Amino acid sequence: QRGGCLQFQNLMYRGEYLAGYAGETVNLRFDPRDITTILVYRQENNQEVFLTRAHAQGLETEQLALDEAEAASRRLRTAGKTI
DNA sequence: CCGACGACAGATAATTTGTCACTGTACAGTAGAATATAGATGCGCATCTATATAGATGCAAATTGAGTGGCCTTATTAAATGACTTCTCAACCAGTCA
Repeated sequence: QRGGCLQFQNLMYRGEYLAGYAGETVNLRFDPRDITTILVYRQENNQEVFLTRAHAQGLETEQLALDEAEAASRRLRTAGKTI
């Protein structure tokens, strides 16, 4: 998205050098223990090329695990269904 | 004895439904409006028509005044009245008488 943003687990990620690829599709890889930095790849002829690191925005400093981001999302969905 | 088909039971992905996360896209002053036409209706102005004449003229009775034409006893006498005409109208000398 414009400015080099990606959306993963309802968080917004800003790529370090990603803004030249706005409107392009990319693929991405993450360690479930810490999703605060995500690794973005261009898909190509039978091969993925590493493009940038990307960082989570608007979250707390403490490192965010994948299950914790699901937890925040399902708690928020439960409030929406309640209200 | 060997092979094929049906009953009953058991396990399984396709189908449908639900939930969840990421996303393309509209919100951005804006199509009711412009421009022909036919077709019917109404007001105005002209262009006839048909009726209505009173004045003038011709004519034909109806007197109306003004003409014209046709038909008629007469002679004597007398009186009366009214007229006309004619004629006439000297002057002194000579012879008686109381």
